[PDB]
Formats: sequence, C-alpha cells, structure tokens
Amino acid sequence: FPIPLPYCWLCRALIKRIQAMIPKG
Repeated sequence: FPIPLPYCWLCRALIKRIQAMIPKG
C-alpha cells in the first residue's frame, strides 16, 4: 500500500530498504 506519510521513523525504514536492495561497493 504506497501511502506518503511525513514521519521520521518511516523515512529511516525506507533509506535502510533502498541500501539493502543496492550495495555500496
């Protein structure tokens, strides 16, 4: 369900999921 809610803890969980899909070196 893609819902854009402005919350700091939800933004930190989305940044950790993007880093787990694309590896940094």
